[PDB]
Amino acid sequence: ATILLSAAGAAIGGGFGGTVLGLGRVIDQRLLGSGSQSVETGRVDRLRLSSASEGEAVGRLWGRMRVAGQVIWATRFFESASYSLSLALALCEGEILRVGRVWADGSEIEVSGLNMRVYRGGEDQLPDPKIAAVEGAEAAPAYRGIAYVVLEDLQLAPFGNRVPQFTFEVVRAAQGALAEAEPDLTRGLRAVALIPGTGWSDGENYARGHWISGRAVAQPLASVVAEICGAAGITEIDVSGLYGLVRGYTMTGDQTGRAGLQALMLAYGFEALERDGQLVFRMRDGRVAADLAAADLALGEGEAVVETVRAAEAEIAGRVRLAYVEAEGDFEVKAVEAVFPDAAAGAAAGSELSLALTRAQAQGIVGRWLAEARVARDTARFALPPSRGHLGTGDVVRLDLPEGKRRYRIDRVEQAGLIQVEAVRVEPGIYAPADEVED
Amino acid sequence: GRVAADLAAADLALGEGEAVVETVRAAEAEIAGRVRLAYVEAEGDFEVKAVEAVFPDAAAGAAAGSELSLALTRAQAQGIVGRWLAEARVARDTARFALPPSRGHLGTGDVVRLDLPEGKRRYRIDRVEQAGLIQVEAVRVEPGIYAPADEVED
Amino acid sequence: PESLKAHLQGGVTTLARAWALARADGRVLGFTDHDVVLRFDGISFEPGSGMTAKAVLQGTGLSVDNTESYGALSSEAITEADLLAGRYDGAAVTVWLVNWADPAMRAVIFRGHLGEVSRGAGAFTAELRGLTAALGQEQGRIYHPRCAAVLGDGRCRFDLTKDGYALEAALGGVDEAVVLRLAEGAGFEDRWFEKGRLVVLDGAAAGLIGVVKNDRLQADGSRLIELWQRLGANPVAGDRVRIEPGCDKRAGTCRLKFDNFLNFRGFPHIPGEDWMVSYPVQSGTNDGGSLF
Amino acid sequence: PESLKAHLQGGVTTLARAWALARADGRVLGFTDHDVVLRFDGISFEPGSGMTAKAVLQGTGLSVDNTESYGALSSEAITEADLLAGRYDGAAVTVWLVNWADPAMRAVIFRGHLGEVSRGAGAFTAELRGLTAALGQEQGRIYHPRCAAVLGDGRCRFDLTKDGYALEAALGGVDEAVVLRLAEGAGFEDRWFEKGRLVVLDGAAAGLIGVVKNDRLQADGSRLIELWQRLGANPVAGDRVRIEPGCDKRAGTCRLKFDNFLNFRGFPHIPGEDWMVSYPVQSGTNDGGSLF
Amino acid sequence: PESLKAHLQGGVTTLARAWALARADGRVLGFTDHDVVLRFDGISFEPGSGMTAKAVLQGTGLSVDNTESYGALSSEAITEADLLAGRYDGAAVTVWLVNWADPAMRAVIFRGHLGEVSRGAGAFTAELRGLTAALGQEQGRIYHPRCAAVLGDGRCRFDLTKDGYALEAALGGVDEAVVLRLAEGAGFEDRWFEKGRLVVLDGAAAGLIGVVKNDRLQADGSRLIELWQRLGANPVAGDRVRIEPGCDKRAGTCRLKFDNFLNFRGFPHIPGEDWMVSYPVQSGTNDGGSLF
Amino acid sequence: AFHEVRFPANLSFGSVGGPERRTEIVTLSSGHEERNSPWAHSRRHYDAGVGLRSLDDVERLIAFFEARGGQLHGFRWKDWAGIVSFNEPPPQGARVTAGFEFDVPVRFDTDRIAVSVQSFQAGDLPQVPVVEVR
Amino acid sequence: AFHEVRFPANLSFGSVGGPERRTEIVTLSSGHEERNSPWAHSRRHYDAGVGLRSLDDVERLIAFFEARGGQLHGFRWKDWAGIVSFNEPPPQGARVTAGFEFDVPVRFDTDRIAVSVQSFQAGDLPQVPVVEVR
Amino acid sequence: AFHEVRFPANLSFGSVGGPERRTEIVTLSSGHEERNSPWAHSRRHYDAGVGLRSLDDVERLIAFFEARGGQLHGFRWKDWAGIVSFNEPPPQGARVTAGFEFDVPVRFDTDRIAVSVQSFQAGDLPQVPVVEVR
Amino acid sequence: AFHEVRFPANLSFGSVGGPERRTEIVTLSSGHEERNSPWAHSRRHYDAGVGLRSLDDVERLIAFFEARGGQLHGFRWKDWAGIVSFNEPPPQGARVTAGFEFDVPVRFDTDRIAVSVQSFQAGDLPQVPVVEVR
Ligand code: SF4
Ligand code: SF4
Ligand code: SF4
Repeated sequence: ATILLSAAGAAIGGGFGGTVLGLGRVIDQRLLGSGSQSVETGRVDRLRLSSASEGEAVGRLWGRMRVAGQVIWATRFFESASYSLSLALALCEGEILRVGRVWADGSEIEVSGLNMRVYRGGEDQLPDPKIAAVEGAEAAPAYRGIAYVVLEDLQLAPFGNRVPQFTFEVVRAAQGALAEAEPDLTRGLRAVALIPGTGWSDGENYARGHWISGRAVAQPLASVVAEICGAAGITEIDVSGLYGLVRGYTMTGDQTGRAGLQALMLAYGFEALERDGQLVFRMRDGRVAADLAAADLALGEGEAVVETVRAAEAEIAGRVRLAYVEAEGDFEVKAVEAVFPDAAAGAAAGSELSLALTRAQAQGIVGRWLAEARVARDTARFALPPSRGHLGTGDVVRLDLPEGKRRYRIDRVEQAGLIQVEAVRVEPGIYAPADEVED
Repeated sequence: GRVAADLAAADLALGEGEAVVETVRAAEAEIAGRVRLAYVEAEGDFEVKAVEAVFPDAAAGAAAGSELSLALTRAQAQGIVGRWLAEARVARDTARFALPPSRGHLGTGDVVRLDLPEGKRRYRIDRVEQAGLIQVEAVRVEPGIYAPADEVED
Repeated sequence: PESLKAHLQGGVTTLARAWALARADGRVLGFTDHDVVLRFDGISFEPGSGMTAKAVLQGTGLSVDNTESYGALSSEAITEADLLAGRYDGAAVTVWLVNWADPAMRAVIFRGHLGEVSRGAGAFTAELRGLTAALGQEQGRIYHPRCAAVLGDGRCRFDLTKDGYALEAALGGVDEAVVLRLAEGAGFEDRWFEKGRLVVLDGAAAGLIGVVKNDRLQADGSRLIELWQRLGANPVAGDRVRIEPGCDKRAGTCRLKFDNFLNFRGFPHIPGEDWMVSYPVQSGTNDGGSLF
Repeated sequence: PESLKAHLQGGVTTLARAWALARADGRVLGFTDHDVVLRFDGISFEPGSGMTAKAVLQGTGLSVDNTESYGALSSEAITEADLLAGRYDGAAVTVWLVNWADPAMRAVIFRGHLGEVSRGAGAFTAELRGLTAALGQEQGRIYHPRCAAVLGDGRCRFDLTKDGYALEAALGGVDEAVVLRLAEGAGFEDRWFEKGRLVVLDGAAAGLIGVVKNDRLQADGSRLIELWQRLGANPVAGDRVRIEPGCDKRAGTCRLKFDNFLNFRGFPHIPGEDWMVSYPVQSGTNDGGSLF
Repeated sequence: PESLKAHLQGGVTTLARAWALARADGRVLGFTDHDVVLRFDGISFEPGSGMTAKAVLQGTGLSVDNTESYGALSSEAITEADLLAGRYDGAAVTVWLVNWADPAMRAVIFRGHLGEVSRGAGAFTAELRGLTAALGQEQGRIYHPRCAAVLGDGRCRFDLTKDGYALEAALGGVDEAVVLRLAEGAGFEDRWFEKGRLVVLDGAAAGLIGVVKNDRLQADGSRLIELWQRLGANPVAGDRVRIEPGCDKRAGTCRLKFDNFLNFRGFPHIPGEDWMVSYPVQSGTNDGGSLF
Repeated sequence: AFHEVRFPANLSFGSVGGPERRTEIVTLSSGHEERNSPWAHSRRHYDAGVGLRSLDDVERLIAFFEARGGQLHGFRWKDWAGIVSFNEPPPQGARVTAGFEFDVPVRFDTDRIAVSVQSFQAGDLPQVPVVEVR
Repeated sequence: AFHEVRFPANLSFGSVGGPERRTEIVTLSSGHEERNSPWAHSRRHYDAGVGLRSLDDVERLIAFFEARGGQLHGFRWKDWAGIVSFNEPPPQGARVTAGFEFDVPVRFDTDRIAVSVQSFQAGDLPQVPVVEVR
Repeated sequence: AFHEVRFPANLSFGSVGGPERRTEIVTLSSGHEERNSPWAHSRRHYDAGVGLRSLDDVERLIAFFEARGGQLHGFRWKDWAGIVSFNEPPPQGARVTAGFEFDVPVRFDTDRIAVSVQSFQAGDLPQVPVVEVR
Repeated sequence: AFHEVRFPANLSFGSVGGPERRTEIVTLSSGHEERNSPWAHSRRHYDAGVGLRSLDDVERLIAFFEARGGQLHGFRWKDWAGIVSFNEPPPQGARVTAGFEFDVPVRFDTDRIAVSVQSFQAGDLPQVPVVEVR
């Protein structure tokens, strides 16, 4: 007997379920290009609160960034007669540097007032804190990986009498097998000293000064993306072409692995190329590798030497926005925007990045996207012969035409013995410092 | 796992794709190496809890958890997640064959023995589309999955 | 391509595709389009199987690459009793593009991971997931009150051979590959290993891992043990298995049965939601204690 | 149709399609199916290009209408060096359905906005987005601490010619259409205009807008200026540009460089989340001040 | 199949498909592939219509089964003036698979619910939704301040015939099947029934339900009543309708017009969000009252 | 629609054409099936006309397609096969004639024609399918 | 576009070609029809030319496709079948002639040609279709 | 690419082939249309060669496909139909000859050949299409 | 795979077959091409065998397909057209012979055969294609 209109049903499931197996987002997709599908990424956490449940995941972070933590092993309320507790707040995993500048619900509490005992969460397996001798040694937990902070005889008097939501500035050095080789500051320094001293003051040259207070924490972008693939298990990871400072990224547990990495591909713009099995992560530039003439393209599928698509004017992202973290002061969600002067009439396209970066840098990034997303309107769809197959999937083609000589970075190489390319328009001058003043 | 069919390999019909038994084995990168729940405590103060079952060889990734809003005890939750981590790795194999309407009494949820030259692996069936030629998307199901885990309590 | 451009820029070219997959076991397999057996490494690529090589795709995005790689299964080849039992799962490939006139003129198109293999009609079709398969998965711990690690793990090192913990004894009475009689049951506690690794190192199932349950000794140290799942290859009632002990992943079972309570990597106390929104009433017990 | 129903209810009809697009520049272009050049308005529709007219769709819903409008590109026509450089972006069309026997018997099918143009193989294919393209977009301000408007905007009127602010000087040294030497650099501050409009009003790039960056004068008032993006048409080292001054969109740069601090349209103070959930501690500074 | 396996395991088989649908009205319809009229129950299956029987699908999941069941519409058959008016909506089917040589050798493939019927070109195509159609729908009450039940419902039993409440009178002046004059308007209040059931039990629209609005009597008890929607079958100005009274589903209209204020099944007070986050100010009214 | 002329007189042996009926049909897979037609007439649907004369006849024939033709005009058609009825059944034909005496106004079923030269004076064209639009 | 020459003189018996129209059509299913014409003109659309002479004629014919041809040039075409009107109806043809005296500038409808050798000196090619681009 | 030999001498009557032009085309539905070609040459595209001799000629012909052939080699081709120009228009051919004297290096347009035996000594193969790759 | 026999002796005039290649090809659209060969060998690919004898020869021919055939066996094939080289170019054939003296082990390219009766004793079958699997 014949078939019904579940011919449309078998066309979907699993007719299209096989695809995504083997495979605000308003601005996330244009920056990766045709590329691949941009996974939902980094709904930035504002009002960081600590939930004491059993279903919250272990967070991870790299550098100076506040994290909420959560309660593990709180004793009963103790009335001195006007209360007292013994908390232990677990921040993040891995060996960390020390936790300073604790502030609870509200503005600020002085850490000298507290009796906190910070712990690195060392794989060395730090023993029991002995404040858990309330429980006793025989049931004292001895957390190996996670970096918990206990609190001792905490007076609940100044903040009500309820437990306040504590939030902790944490400094975590990037770890992993690629990180222990090639040591950056956080252990590479091996004794700096030279404290300038010589005592409201002269901090106008701090952004250009030789001294390294504050910014010694920030990990290079090379090892943090190496930490992601290390935790995911890819040790074949190649990352020598990366040049960036992270300064406090933070993704939670069960953040897909790649969706934590994909926020970095919007900020620093790097390729995630994978020429060979190395998965080369190179920083994206305009350095042209191909120099094709128009005479040197192959015969494509659609029988056009170069199909050139220019995207709609009604969707060009006239103004772009961020949701970065303040990273110098009290870590709070902020926003800058870049507005193109001719067409400001609409198309607001913003996204949220959960990392922490300064004020002139955020206006630099959004100034870079608004230029790039209007440059990346043009896409090219051509086929080039396997006589020059050394055009890796992330290279950029000069592509001489009779009218233009416009560069093109390429995506979605599908070859089978005929390299067919979905390029995208990329200029070299996009990837520069914006050189803006600071706050 | 109570087998109702006992097909030999000689007793399948001619399918659409002209293969007697198309057998799909799912990806190793997506096998749910560790499974999680969000059950409710059900004995004490009713609070959200979580247990997980971790397969010893491949614990390297693929966390796949879900949340059940019912209430059940402590040894039962580790029993359920112990059952899913076994089943989701058993249910990697799916079979896609067609069996003739000479035996149409294979209902849509029955399980087929399916003798092969190499294996004799059971298959529970889904997505029966017949029109006078019962074509089947089975899935691999073992009998020993559906047992008490026999664990101690809290 | 790596310095075969002199060969390749000429229209007269002869590059025949070829690839090797390394199984989870130490052996590799060879495959080529060249129709003559060739090798450059110690792999001995065979054109007897494999090799349709359909359309490797790429992407700057984290999404994997793919190649369905249609081929044939045979006794020298994959043979599909090997494949169905549980091998070739995390099989690692490299696809090559060798010159058959000179195999020193070659490169790697990609190094893959061979995710989905669909076999049927006397052939197999195996989707080659790309280098970035591991990205796109959830990894994390959720502060649950059990443990979180396996026995061999770095987060809980154990020295799993340190005493009479492992049961090394050779197997008898395999029955339906879930029940295992085991001649040498005696030597351990009843219900000693309930979540262990039944590594079987001889015979048909060579180096195949299952998980135990129902460790019960019925008479004179029989030790009838079930498993969760079939091994997929029948043991032949003469194989040697070793079974590591069972961890309930709980603080009481941790410290009592095993000494390693220090390396716990778990979260036993974890107060709860109702504690968090609770304000302290000044009635009843309000002195410092376990809260348990 | 508007009172051609007497023509149309007869089976003998002769309505030949035709349309005009008005570019962002003042010129229009003509297109017709009739195969003879015809006009009714001062447009002079040419059948030399355009006009395949494939399947205008409709909908009571806010979703746009569409027509792919396959055609040809030529020297009289769009010519695609015009199109690639940045013209025809917000090009407004009207499609007509004229009687070629009498062009006073016509109507408009829709007035479109020509969103996506795909050119290739010596031809162009241009999706005609409908009247409702602007709906479906996000418009808003997000209380961010910068400004929010452009210089010419109604929310910050400036009178951008009011003094020696604009740099009217003719161009030399265009190089790769990002660097511009500019013979008359001298007349202004170093790094005066960093976010301005490089409107170029002569030559090849006629009325084309780019954005400046790196306003640096190297020697004797050279004023080498970069741009974010290429103009898309090469200036010929003789063109005249005018550059409006640069606004950093910040309160300090607003009031110092410009007088118009009144028309700010921005949100400088905007306390923060941590202020909101803060309860007032009775310690330290609790007197009225800036909170900055 | 139920003990026709002896018939079915032989290659010589003769099972001809056949099915019966029971409409919302008490009559059933018969359909068969056998090309000869046959029956086993008192249904008299006709091969004059129906019966293409395309590809019943199944699933262990809660998702429905489906069968499009192409056929023909005719005067004996569905006839499509019956179908368009509002019948065959919740029509229940059983598909059978009878032996035409012996109709006592049969089973049910599924019992369906016939969701989507698409008629056209002199034929009909009717998607047979599966047994699990009702699952997949939202059922609940949302604490709204009206009532929640219909008049006949178990949650508000009424005894809807208990007095002169229902208007049993025969119809005149049907006009455009929305306006109904009604010769016997007089006997009730003006605007008595505003949300009632216009069950019409004679003539063309036999047992067809509409909802009233605008119960107005213009002169001498005319009682011109509108409806929300067309009946779909024209009443013939002689039919008998009965109209149950109208419930505004409000506490005031409940207890005044009807006696049944006990069986309310509604939520009249329901304080509000602003009450919930309110802290009690010690000013003004803080004594116990209605809060209304 | 015109009333211009019949046609060139010449028509070759093989000028085929007969009435075309919508005949929307259901084809029940059981067996017998019902059907209905919405015309109550029949498009006569004449095909396969051939002009064969000298080249003097060709230039009045190629512009027959062009001048009064275009695509969308009448040119009343002569049948070698005011209301005509057909009484050979006890049913009836009763089919109308808008034009007089079998003249059946039509249009050609062609975007182009194709006239061939077969010798110094021979003009041929293989087919001109019509359908007699009302 | 050229004004170069007519063609080689030889044309075999069978050089077919006649005017075209788009004249898209809806065929209203329950009655008559209504149909539109956007042309007011006609593409003459000549096909099936055949060169048949010695091999001395072939090399001036294969490069006729190549030299002045390429793809995109005129080569005014001679019809064996300044404004010409057609007055045999009371309607009119009134079709223009950009070139003089039936010369109908065209282009070949081919990506390739195919010349054959039939004997020691026989040169044949079966078809060269044209459409008369303006 | 080789310079090995012309071919076996024998070629049957019917060895067809003529220049093939990309001729990318737009075909505007209005009317006249523009076009351009990116070659500035023309692939000569010879087809339908036939070897007909004894079986002694066949084994030097089947391995002509195989030995110096494979798929991807020259075997300069003899045309029965250093720069040659075509001056019969006022335009020009001006088409180059990389090989001397009409020798047009080609390749066969076949994955396989098909030689037949028609009698004790007759060897035939119906077609060997080439395209003269540069 | 067998070494059983050559074949029945009879083969009709027309037993066609010649070597194959995959040699996939890109045809770079704006110039010449570049093309790859992964074989270094050739499938001889013989087709169009015909058995024509009495019906006494047929029953030893229909079970030739069946008995030693099945599908997957050798039956070494005789060519009417240990390493053989081809030296008529300065290139070389150098193609191996696993079997002796042109015996090219094959398999039939058929799911079924089709033997016909032409007269009281005539047995015919039109084709048995082969490809010479190694
Ligand atoms: S009980 Fe001890 S050994 Fe076992 S998993 Fe837990 S920490 Fe590791
Ligand atoms: S600084 Fe002043 S002139 Fe510039 S954008 Fe802001 S408000 Fe407008
Ligand atoms: S008013 Fe009374 S009778 Fe009417 S719906 Fe509400 S509860 Fe039922």
